[PDB]
Amino acid sequence: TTALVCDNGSGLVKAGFAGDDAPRAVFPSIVGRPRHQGVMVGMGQKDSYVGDEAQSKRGILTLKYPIEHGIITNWDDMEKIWHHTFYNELRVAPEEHPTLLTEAPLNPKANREKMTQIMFETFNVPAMYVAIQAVLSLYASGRTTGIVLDSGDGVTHNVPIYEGYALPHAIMRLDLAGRDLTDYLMKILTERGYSFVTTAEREIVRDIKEKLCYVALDFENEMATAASSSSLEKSYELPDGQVITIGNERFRCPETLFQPSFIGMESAGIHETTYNSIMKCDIDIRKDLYANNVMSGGTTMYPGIADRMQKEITALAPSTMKIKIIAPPERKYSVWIGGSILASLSTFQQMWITKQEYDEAGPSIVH
Amino acid sequence: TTALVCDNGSGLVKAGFAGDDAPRAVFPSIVGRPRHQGVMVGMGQKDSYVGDEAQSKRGILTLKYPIEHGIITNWDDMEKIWHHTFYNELRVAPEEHPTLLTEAPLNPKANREKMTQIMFETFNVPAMYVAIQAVLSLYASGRTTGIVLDSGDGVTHNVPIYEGYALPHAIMRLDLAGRDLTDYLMKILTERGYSFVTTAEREIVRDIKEKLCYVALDFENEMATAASSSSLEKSYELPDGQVITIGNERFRCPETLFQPSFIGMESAGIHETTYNSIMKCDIDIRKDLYANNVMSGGTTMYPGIADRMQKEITALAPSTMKIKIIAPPERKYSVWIGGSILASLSTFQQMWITKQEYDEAGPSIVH
Ligand SMILES: Nc1ncnc2c1ncn2[C@@H]1O[C@H](COP(=O)(O)OP(=O)(O)O)[C@@H](O)[C@H]1O
Ligand SMILES: Nc1ncnc2c1ncn2[C@@H]1O[C@H](COP(=O)(O)OP(=O)(O)O)[C@@H](O)[C@H]1O
Ligand SMILES: [Mg+2]
Ligand SMILES: [Mg+2]
Repeated sequence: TTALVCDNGSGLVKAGFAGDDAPRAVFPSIVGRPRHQGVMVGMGQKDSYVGDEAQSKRGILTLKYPIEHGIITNWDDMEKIWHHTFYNELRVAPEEHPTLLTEAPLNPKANREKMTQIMFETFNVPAMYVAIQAVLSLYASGRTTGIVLDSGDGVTHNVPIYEGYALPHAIMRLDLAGRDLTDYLMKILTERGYSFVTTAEREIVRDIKEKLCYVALDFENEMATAASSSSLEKSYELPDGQVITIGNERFRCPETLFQPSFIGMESAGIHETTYNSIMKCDIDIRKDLYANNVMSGGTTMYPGIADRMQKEITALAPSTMKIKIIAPPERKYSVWIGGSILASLSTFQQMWITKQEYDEAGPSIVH
Repeated sequence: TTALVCDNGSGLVKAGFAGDDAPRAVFPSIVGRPRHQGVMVGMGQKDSYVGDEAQSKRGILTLKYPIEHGIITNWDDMEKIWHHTFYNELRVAPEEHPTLLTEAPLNPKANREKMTQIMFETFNVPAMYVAIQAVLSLYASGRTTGIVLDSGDGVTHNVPIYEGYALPHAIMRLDLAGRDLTDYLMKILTERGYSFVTTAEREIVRDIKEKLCYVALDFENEMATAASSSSLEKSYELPDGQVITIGNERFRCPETLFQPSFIGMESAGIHETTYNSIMKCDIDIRKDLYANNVMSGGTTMYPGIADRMQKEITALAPSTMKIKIIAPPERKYSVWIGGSILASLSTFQQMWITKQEYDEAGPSIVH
C-alpha cells in the first residue's frame, strides 16, 4: 500500500506520496469568492476558486487566506482545501492510504483533536500521525541535536532539541514573520508611487518579496552605500506593463527579521531569541546548540541569511565559540523531505492514531 | 413557437428569425408625417410613413428618429415601430413567440421597465428577456473577455468584461458618435456650397457618411499630402443629378472620433476612454483587456480603424504589452448574430421573464 506525506504549510501547503524528492502538489492556500457581477450565461464557473486557479484569476475574486496566525479560520473552507487537494491535485481516495499530517510547535487547544476528528468522520482516513514541522527538519538534516528555526508566512518558531529530548523551558514562538514582512513591504513600497492596497494586489508584493529583496551584511554600511548615487536598484515588471524600480527599501524590509523596530513591536529579533533560548538551556548542552543551529521554511532563502545571523550571534556569544549555521539547499521542501524520511522508518508505526483506537477512545491522547 | 431575435439598435432596429444568416428587416427607425397639403383626394397614403416607403418618399414628409440620446421619445411611436415590424415586415404573431429585446448599458430608469411592461400589456408576448446591446457581441465574437465597443448613430459605448464578469466601476458611455458626426458632416458640406439643413435632407448626409468618408493613420501627415495640389476628391451623385466633389473634408469628418475637439465637447476620444477605463481596472485583469479589444456596430465599418486606434493605444500604452483588436466582417449585424447564439442555448430559458411571473409580480426584478 501507499502512504502520503501532507504538510499543512504556512504558505505553500505541500503534498506528495512517500519519496523520492518532491511534493506532487504545492499551492498558495488562498480561497477566493467572486467580488463583481457575473453577467455571462452558462456560467461555467466554480463557486470558489482555490489555488492554483485563484492565482491565475486574481482581481475578479476576493482572496481569503485560510490560516491566520497559526489558526485555520473555519473548517467550511478547510474541508474544501482537503477535498480539492485529494481529488483534483493528488487524484486519490483518502480511505486508500494511511496519512501523515503536520501541526505547529506552539498552538492553542482545541486544534489537533478537531482536525483529527473532522478528517476521520468526513474523509474516513484509516490511520494517521500528526507531527510538528520543527521535529521533521531534524530527520531531513540528519541531526539529533540543535535549535530549529521553522519560518513561514506568518508564524515562525524557535525549538531546541537535544539527543533526542525536547527542552520545554527554552521554546520561543515569534509571530514576527512572514506575512507581516509582506505587509511592511507593501507599506514601504508606497514610497515609490505604485500602490498595492487590496488583498489581491498583496500577492504581487509576495513575488517581489521572493525575488528582489535581500538581507545585508550590516545595516549601517548598507545604508552608507545606499546614499551613493550609483544604482544598485532593481527593476520589477508589472502585468499591465509597468516597471517599478526599488533600491534602499529592498534591504530595509527583510532587516526587520533582525530588527523588529521597523514594526515597532516589543518582541525581539531572531538574533536575540536564539541567544535567550540558548542561555535558558543547561551549561553542557549550550556548547552543542552552537554549530547545530538548523534553519528551515521558504522564508529563510534570502542572501544575507545565514551570515547576518551568524556575524550577529558570534559578536554577542563568548570568544572563539564554534558557531556554524546549517543551511541546506531548497529549505522550502525540507519539512516534506523530513516527513518522507520519518513515516518509512520501523517500527513504532504502532504509535500512530488508528481507526480501532479512535472508535473506543475518540480524539484523546493526542498531545 | 420559435424565439425571435429583435435588437433595438441605436440606429437601425434589426429584426430576424432564429439564426443563421442576417436580420430579415433592417430600417433606420424613421417615422414621417406628410408636411404639405393633399389635393388628389382619398388618398391611399398613411398618417405617418414608416420605412422603407419613408426613405423613398423623402421631402414630402418630416422625418423623426424616435430614439434620441438612447431615450425613446414616446411609446406612441415605439408601439407603432413594433406593430409595423411584426405585422407588416415579418408577418409574425407576438402572442406566439418568446421574444428577445435589447437595451443600453447606461441609460435612465424606468425605460427598460416601461418598455417591458407596455410590450406585455400591448402585444401580449408569452415570455421576454432584455439584454444590454454590448454583451451579445461577445457571444458573436466567440470570446468571454474584453472591452466592448458598440458604436451606432447616436450613442456609442465602452463596456469592460472579464471571464465573464462585468466591472461596474469601469463602464464608459460616449454620446459623441454617430449622429454628431452626421451633424458635423452637414456643417462642413456647407463648405462646398450645398446648403443642406432639413430633417428629411439629413438622411442623404448619412449615406455620404457611410461610403465616401475615410479614417486616416496620422492626421498631420494626411493633412500634408492633402496640402499638395493633386486631388483627394471623390465624386458623389445626388438624386436631382448633381455631382458633389469632397476631398479635404472627407478625412476631416471621421477624425472627430479621435479628435472630439472638432465638436468641442469636453469628453475624450475612444483612444483615451479605452486607456482610462483599462487603468481603472485591477492590475491582473489589465493584461487581458489589452489584446482582446472587441469592436462592433455599423459605425465601426471604416477601413482606417482599427489601425488608427491601434497606433494611438500603442503610443500611450506601456512597452512590451501586446495589442491586437478583434474586428470581424459585417459588424453591423454582430449583435444580431449574438442574440441568435444566445437565445438558442439551453437551459437559461427558465431565467426569462415569463407571463406567469409578470402576472404574479408585475414590472419588478427587471434589472
Ligand atoms: N527565494 C525566496 N526568498 C524569500 N522568501 C521565499 C523564497 N521562496 C519562498 N519564500 C517564502 O516562503 C514562504 C512559505 O513558507 P513555508 O516554507 O510554507 O513555511 P513552512 O513550511 O514553515 O510553513 C512564502 O510565503 C514565501 O514568501
Ligand atoms: N460602411 C459603413 N461605414 C460607416 N458607417 C456605417 C457603415 N455601415 C453602416 N454605418 C453606420 O452604422 C449606423 C448604425 O449603427 P448600429 O450598428 O445599427 O448601431 P447599433 O449597434 O447600436 O444597433 C448607421 O447610422 C450608419 O451610418
Ligand atoms: Mg513552518
Ligand atoms: Mg449598438
